[PDB]
Amino acid sequence: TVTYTNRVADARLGTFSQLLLQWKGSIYKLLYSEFLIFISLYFAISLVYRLILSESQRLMFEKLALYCNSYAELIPVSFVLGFYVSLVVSRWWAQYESIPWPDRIMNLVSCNVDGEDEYGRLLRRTLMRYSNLCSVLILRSVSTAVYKRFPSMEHVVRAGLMTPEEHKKFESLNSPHNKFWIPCVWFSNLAVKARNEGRIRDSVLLQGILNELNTLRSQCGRLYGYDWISIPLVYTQVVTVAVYSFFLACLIGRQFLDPEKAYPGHELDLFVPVFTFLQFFFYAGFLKVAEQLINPFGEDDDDFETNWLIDRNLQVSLMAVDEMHQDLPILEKDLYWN
Amino acid sequence: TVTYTNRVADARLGTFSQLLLQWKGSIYKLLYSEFLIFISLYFAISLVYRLILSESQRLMFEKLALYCNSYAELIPVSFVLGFYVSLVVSRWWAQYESIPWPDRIMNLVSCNVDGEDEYGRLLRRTLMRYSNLCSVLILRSVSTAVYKRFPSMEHVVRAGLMTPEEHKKFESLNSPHNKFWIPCVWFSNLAVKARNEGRIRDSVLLQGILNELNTLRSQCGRLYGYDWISIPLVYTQVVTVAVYSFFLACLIGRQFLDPEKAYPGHELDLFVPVFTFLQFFFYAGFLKVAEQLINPFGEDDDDFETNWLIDRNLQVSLMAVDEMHQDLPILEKDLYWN
Amino acid sequence: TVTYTNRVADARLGTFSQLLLQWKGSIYKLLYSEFLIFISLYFAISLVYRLILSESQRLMFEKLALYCNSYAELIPVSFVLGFYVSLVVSRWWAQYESIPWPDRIMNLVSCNVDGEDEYGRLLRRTLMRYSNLCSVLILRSVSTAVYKRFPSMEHVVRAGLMTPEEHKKFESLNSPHNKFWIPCVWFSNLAVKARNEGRIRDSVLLQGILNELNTLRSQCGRLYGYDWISIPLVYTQVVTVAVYSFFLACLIGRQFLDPEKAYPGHELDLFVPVFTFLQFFFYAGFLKVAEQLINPFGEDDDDFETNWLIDRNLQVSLMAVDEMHQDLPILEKDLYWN
Amino acid sequence: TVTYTNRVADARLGTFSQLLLQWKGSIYKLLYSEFLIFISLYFAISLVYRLILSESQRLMFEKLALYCNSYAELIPVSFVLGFYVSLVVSRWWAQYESIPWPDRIMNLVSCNVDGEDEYGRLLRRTLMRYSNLCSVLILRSVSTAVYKRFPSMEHVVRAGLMTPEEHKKFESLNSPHNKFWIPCVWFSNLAVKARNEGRIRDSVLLQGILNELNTLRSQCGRLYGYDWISIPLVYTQVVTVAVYSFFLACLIGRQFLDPEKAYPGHELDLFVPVFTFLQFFFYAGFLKVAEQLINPFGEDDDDFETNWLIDRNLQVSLMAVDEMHQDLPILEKDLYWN
Amino acid sequence: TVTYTNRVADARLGTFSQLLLQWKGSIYKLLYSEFLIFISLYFAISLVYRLILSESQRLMFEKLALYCNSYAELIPVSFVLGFYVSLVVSRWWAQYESIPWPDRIMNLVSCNVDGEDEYGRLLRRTLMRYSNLCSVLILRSVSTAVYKRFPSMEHVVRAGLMTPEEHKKFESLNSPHNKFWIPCVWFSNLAVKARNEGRIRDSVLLQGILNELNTLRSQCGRLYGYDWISIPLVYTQVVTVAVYSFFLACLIGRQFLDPEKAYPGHELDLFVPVFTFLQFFFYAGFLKVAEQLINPFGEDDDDFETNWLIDRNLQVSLMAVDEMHQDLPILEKDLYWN
Ligand SMILES: [Ca+2]
Ligand SMILES: [Ca+2]
Ligand SMILES: [Ca+2]
Ligand SMILES: [Ca+2]
Ligand SMILES: [Ca+2]
Repeated sequence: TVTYTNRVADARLGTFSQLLLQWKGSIYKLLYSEFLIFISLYFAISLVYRLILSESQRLMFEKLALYCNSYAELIPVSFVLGFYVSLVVSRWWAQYESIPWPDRIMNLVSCNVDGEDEYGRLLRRTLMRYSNLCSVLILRSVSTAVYKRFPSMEHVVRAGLMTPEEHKKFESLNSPHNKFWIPCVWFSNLAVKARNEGRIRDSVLLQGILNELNTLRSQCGRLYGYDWISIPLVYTQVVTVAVYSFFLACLIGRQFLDPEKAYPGHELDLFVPVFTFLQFFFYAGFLKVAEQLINPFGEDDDDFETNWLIDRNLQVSLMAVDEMHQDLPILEKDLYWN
Repeated sequence: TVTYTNRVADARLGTFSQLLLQWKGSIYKLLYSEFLIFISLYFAISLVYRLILSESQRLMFEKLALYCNSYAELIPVSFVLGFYVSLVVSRWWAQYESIPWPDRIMNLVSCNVDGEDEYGRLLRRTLMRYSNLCSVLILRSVSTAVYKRFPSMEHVVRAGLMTPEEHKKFESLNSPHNKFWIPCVWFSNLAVKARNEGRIRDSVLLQGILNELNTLRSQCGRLYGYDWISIPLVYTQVVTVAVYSFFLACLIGRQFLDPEKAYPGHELDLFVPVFTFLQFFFYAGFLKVAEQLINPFGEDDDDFETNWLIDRNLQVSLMAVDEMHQDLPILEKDLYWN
Repeated sequence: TVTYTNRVADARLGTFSQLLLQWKGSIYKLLYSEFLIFISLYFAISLVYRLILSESQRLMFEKLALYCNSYAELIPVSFVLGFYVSLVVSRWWAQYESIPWPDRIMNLVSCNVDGEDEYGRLLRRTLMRYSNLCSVLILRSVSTAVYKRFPSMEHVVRAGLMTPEEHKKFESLNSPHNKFWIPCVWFSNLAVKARNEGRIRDSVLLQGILNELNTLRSQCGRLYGYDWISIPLVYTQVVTVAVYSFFLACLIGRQFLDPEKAYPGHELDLFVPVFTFLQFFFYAGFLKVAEQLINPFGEDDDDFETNWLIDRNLQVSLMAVDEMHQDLPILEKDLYWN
Repeated sequence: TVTYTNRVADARLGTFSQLLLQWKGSIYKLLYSEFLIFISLYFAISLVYRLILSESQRLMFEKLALYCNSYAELIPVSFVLGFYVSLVVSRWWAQYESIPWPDRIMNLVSCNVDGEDEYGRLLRRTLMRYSNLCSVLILRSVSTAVYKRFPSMEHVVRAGLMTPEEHKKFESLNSPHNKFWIPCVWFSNLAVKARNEGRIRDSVLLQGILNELNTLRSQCGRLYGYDWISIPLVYTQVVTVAVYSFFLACLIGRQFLDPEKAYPGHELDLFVPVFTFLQFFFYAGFLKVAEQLINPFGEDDDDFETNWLIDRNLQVSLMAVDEMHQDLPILEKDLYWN
Repeated sequence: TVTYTNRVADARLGTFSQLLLQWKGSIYKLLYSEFLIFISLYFAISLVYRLILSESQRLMFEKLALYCNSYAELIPVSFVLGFYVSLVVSRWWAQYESIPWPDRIMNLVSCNVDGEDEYGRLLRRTLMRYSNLCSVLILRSVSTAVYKRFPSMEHVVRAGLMTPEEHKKFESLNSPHNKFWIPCVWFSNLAVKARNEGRIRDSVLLQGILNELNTLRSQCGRLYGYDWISIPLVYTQVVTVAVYSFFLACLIGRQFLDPEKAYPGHELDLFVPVFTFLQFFFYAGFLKVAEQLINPFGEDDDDFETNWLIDRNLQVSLMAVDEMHQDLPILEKDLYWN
C-alpha cells in the first residue's frame, strides 16, 4: 500500500494538492495505457474527418456524430458503475479484517505454557509456529504475491516456517482439498499434550488458548470465502461493456464538427475536447480502481503488503514466547505514588 | 460459482477485457433467450411499419411512436430496479456466511475427546457425523441442488451420512415440522455421555464443545430464515413490470421513423438501434442477475457449490478426528533457535 | 409469509413472469382499493372536461392542466419515498432476527439437567416452558396476530403455556409495567434450584445455561425496542403527502387536452393514460409495501407467521427435553471405517 | 416518543391517512413557525410587487425573478440534505441500543447471590442499585430531560438512587472528569466481597456477574461517545445554508410574474404557489426532522422517554432481586404430560 | 472536537441558525483560504474582460464562455465527490470506536488482584500502567497530536507512563517493527506472576483479566489498520481533480457576458455570481470536510481530542485500582425497604 495518512492529518490549503504530484500508486499509473489508446483513437478519427473524407462523405459523418451524441446518454454508466464500485469497496476493507494476526494467541502462549527449560521453550515456539503456518498456507492460496514467494512447499521449509519432519507428516495426510486446516489441528493437539504433561496449569487456561485458535481459524475461513466466492462474473462483464461502449460512442459523438455548417452546439472548434478527456478520466478512472481492489492480495502498488506482514508476524511471535516469557522489568514505584 | 480472482490480481490493460470472452457464468448465457425475443419483436414491428402499413396508416404509427418515446421516461426504471438489486445483493453474501463449517467443532473434538481404542475412535467419528448431518438436513431444505442429490432420507443412509439404526430413531421421533434440529440434540447428549464415561476431562472442556454446537445451530437457523422469509413477492412483481413495461414501450417508441417527414430527433435511419439494444443489455441485464442471486442455492452456474462443500466437510471432519487425534509430528528445533 | 424461494432457484425465461399471476401476497391485492379510486377520480375529471364544461370554461381548464403538468415535478417524490423505503426495509429483517428461538437453550437443558425419574422429567419441562412463556408474553405485546389468539392471560393458561398455579404468582407480582421479564427470572431461579439439588453437575454447566437465557432475554428486548421506538411519525406524514399530492396533481395535469388547440406535447388523444397509470403503480406501489412492512407482526399476507412459530417452538422444545433426554441411537461403525 | 405501531399493523386503505390528522409529534408542530415566516415573507414580496413598485421598476424585478428561478437549481439541496439525513438516522437507532438495561444483571444477581436473611437481602438490593446508578449518572450527562429532573446530586439522594453515606464517598473521590464510572467499580468490589463471605458460590458464577457489569459499562461508554463526538459542526452549518439559501431564492424566483408581458412559463396567475409551498414542506421538512433526531435525549415529543425508563428500571430491578429471589411457583404437571 | 449536542437537544426555530454564527470548527475557517483565491481569480478574469480585451477579442472570450458553460456538466462532480465522502465518514466513526478505554480492565484489576499492603498496591498500579502504555504507544504512531507531545521515548518516561527500568527493557528488546505490542505482553506475564504468588485467586478470574487484555489488544490493532491501510491514493487524486477542474471551468463559464449581444441566458448583468459562489461553498465545502476527517487524529479543531483522553485514562485507572480497591461505602437500607 501507499500510506499518506501522516501527510493529511491537518487541512490547510494544499492538503490534497500535494498528493496529485505523486506517481507511485496513482491514477496516472493506472490509466496511462488506456488513456493513450483513447487519445490516439480520437485523433485518428479527427484527422481522417478533416483530411481524408470528401465533401459528400463528411456530411454522412456529421449525421452519425449527432446521432451518437444524443443517444449515448441511454447507456446508464453512472448507474452501472456506481453499483459495481460499491461492491468492490465493501469487500475491500472486509478482506483486510480477515487477515489473521497472531497477537491474541501470542499473549496467551507466552504466559500460560510454563517452563524455562529447553522443552517448554521448544513447546511455546512450536505452538506459535503452527499458528503462523496456518496463516501462510491460506495466504499462498489467496495471494499471488505470497505464492510467487513460496511456489512449492519446499520453499516453506527453507524459510523456517516448517521443519522437514513436519513436511513428511503434511504429505502423508491424504486429502484432495486445500490443506490450510492442518496446522490448526496440530495446534490444538499440541496444546492438549502440553496440558497432560503439566505445562498448562488448568483447563480454563487451555480453553482460553483453544478459543483464540478457533478465532484465527475463522479468520482463515473468511479469506477462503472471498477468494472462492468472487464478485459475480456477470457483474464484471456488464460494467466493462458499460464503460467501453460509452467511450466508443464518444469517439464519434464528441468530434468537433464543421462550424460553417452551423449545427446547434458545435459552434466552436478547439481541436481538443477537454471535457471529454476529463470525462474519460473519471468514468474509466473508477473502473481502473475497481480492477485494482477486486483482488487486494495481488502485486499492485496499492494492494495489501502480505509478504511484509508474514515477516512481521513470524518475528514478533517467536520474540514474545521465547525472549519474553518471564522476562519482566523490575516492579518500581511510579511518578504518582503518594 | 465461477472463480476468476486469480486472473484479476493485478490491473494492467485487459484486466476485465479478457473476462468478456468467457461463456460460462456470463451475461451472454443469462440474457440469450430474452434478447432474441426482444430483437425479433422489434424487427417484426419495424418490417410491418416499412412494408405492410399504408400511407394513411403509417402516420397513425408515427404519432404513437412519438407519444411512447416522450412518456416512457415516466416509468422509474432505475429507481425501482436500483432498490431491488440492493436487496438481492445484501442477502447474497449474508447467506454464504450462514453456511455452516465443521472446522471449529472439528478442532475441539479432535483433541478433547480422549481415547485411542476402538470406542473413543467410534465416539469422535459419531460426534462429527452428527454435526455434518445437522448441516445436510438444512441444506436439502434450502437448496435444490442438494435435494436432487438426496431426494429421500434413504439416499442419506446410502451416502454414509446416517447409519440405518439412526434412520429408525429419526422416524420414530414424531414431529410435523422440519427435523434439522434432531442431530444437534443427539450431539449434545452424546458429548455429555462422553464426559460421564471419562472421555472428556472437565466441564470447561465440555462447555467449549457445546458452545461450538450452538454456534453451528445458529448458522443453520439463519439458512432457515432466508429460505422461509423471502424477498417480498410485492417487490418481485413490481420490478418485473417496471423492466418489461419499459421495453414494451421501446418496441414502439424506439422505431426509426420516416426521415422524409422530418421529425425532431428522427433525422437519421440506421435500421438497428444500437443504443436501445445496449439499454436492454443493462436494464434487463441487472434483472437477470437478480433472478440468479435471489436463491443462490439453486443450480445456476454462479450459485453456491453446495454439493461440493458437503463432500469437503465430510472428508475433512472424519480425517481430523480419526487420523489426526494424537498424530503429531516430532518436536524439532526450528531454523531460528539461538 | 408467501414463500416462493423453491420456484426461483434457477433463472431460465419466465423466472419472475410466472410469479405475476399469483394473487395471494401480491401487489394486485394491496393496490386494489387505491387504484380504483385513482381510476374513477381520473375518468370523472375527464368526462366532466369533455361533456360538461363550456367552450369558454374548457380553456380555463387547459391553462391549469399545463401549469400542474410542469410544476408537479417540484414534488421530490423519489427523494422522499426512496429514503422512507430504506428505513422500513432496514428494520424489516432486523425484527425477524429478534424473534427468539428456544433451540440453543433446548440443547443445553436436554443434556445437562440430569434425571430420568419423574422429578427431573418435570424439571426440564418447566425450564423450557418458562423460556417459551418469556417469548409469548413479548409477542402478544408486539404482534396483533398473537394478541387476537391470546386476548387475556386466561387464554394462555388454556393453551398449556402456563399452569394455574403460575397465573396466581404472575398476578401477585405487582408491577405497573410490561411483565414479559417475569418468566426469564423464574428460569434462572429454577436452574440454580436445580443445581443445589444435584441435577446440574457443575457451575460451568449452570453458567452456560444462564448465558443462553440472557441471550434470549436480549432477543425479547429488541422486539420491545422496535415496537416502542417506531419510525418517527414526522417521516410517515411526509411520505403520505408526497405520494398523495403528486397524484392529486396528476388528476389535472395528465388529462388529455384538446388536439385541435395544438398544445406542445398534447398532440394525441388516447383516452387512457397508460404511462400515468403505470407511474401510479410504482410510486403508490412502494408506499403500500412500506405500509405492509412497517409492522411485520400484523395480519397481512406477507407479515411474519408468529402464531405458527409459537406452535413450532412449544412442540419442539418439549420433545427434545422429554423424549430425547438420554434416548440416543446405538453407536455403530459407519460406511467409512477402514 | 409517539407510538403508532398498533395502528399500522395491517394495510387496508387509510393506513397512513388516519395518521396525518394527529398533532402530537407531527410535521405540523415542527414546521409551524418556519412555515408562517416563509408564507409571510412570500406574500410581502408579492404585495410589494403588485402595489408599490412602479412600471419602470416592476421590469427590474421581472429580470431578477427569471435569473433567480433559472440558477437556484445550482444549489445541490437534495445532495447536501440527503447526505445529512443519512448521518442523523444512522446515529439515531444506534443511541437507542446504547441505553443500558438492568435485566441481564438482574437475572444473575437474583439467583446467584444467596441468602434470605436481612443481610443477603441488603446485598442484592445494593448491587442492583449500583447498576442503576451507573446508568443514571451517564443519562444525566447526555440527556437534558434527565438533567432537569436531577439538577444536582442532592436530587439523586432524594429519589432513593443513592444513600447519604454513598454521597460522601462519591464526593471524597477527587476526579476532575465525569464520574459515571464510580458505581460500576463499587459493583465489582461488592460482588467480590459477596463471594469472600460465601454469598456467591463459585468463581464461575462471580465472573458471569462481572461479565454483565462490563457489558453495561460498554453501553454507558457508547452513550458517552455519541454525546461527546457530535456530528461535525461543519456538516450542520452547510445543510442550514443549503436549505435556507434555496428558499431565500424562491422568495424572488417563484413569484407570479405579469401575464401581460408573456414570459415563458409565467402564463398563469394564481396568487398562491402550491408547488412551492409543498417544496418547502419537504426540503425544510427533512431539515426539521434532523433537528429533532440529532439529540434524541432532549425534550421533543419524539425524543426518547428516558425519565420513564429510569422509573421502570429501578422498580423492576428491586422487584426481581428482593421479592423474587427464591419465590418460585409450585412445580406442576402441565397440560401435555402423557 | 467542538461539542454542540447540549444546544440542539430541542428543535424550536433557530436550532441550527444559532450555530452558523460560530467560528471555531466551522466551514468559514476551513474554506477561508480557498474561497479568497476563487473570488480573486474570478474578479481578475471579470475585470480583464471588461477593461483590457478589445472588441474583436471580447467576442473570442464570449465563445469560450459559452463552450465552458455547456460542457462543464460532463464532469461528474456529485458522483465522484458523493462516493468519496461516504468513504471518509464510514471510516470516521469506526476509528473513534477503535480508541481503547481502560475501564473494562480497570473493573477487574481493582477487585480480583488482592492485597492492601504495599506490594499488592504496587502490583495493581503496574498492571493498569501497562494497559495505558500499550495505548499510548499506538496513539503516538497514529496521531500527530500525541507525537508532538511525546516526540521521543524519553518524554514518555518524564510523564510517569514508564519507569526508567522499563525503558532499558524496552530498548533491549530488538525488533525492527513497531513495538506497541510490548506492554500488552508484559501485562499477561505479570498477571500470571500475580496468580502464582496468590494475589489472583482462581484461574477463571485470571482468564477474565486476560480476555479484557486481548480485547484492548484488538482495539490497538484496529487503530494500526486504519493508519496503515489508508483510503487509496487513486481515490484522493480523482476527487481533487473533479472539484478543482469543475471550478476552473467556472472561472470562464460563469462570467457575466455582454447583455447587448443578447445571448440566451446572459440577459442580466449583476457583477457578482451569487449562485456560483454558493455552488463553490458546497462542492468545495464537502471536499474540505473530507480533508479534515480523513485523519481524525491530527490537530484540526474537530479532530479527536486524544491528548485529553490520555490524561483522563491515566488518572481514572490509577484512581480505581489504588484509592478504590476495598474502599466501599457502608451498606445501608435504601428509601424503598418495606
Ligand atoms: Ca489488485
Ligand atoms: Ca439461483
Ligand atoms: Ca403489516
Ligand atoms: Ca431532540
Ligand atoms: Ca484531521
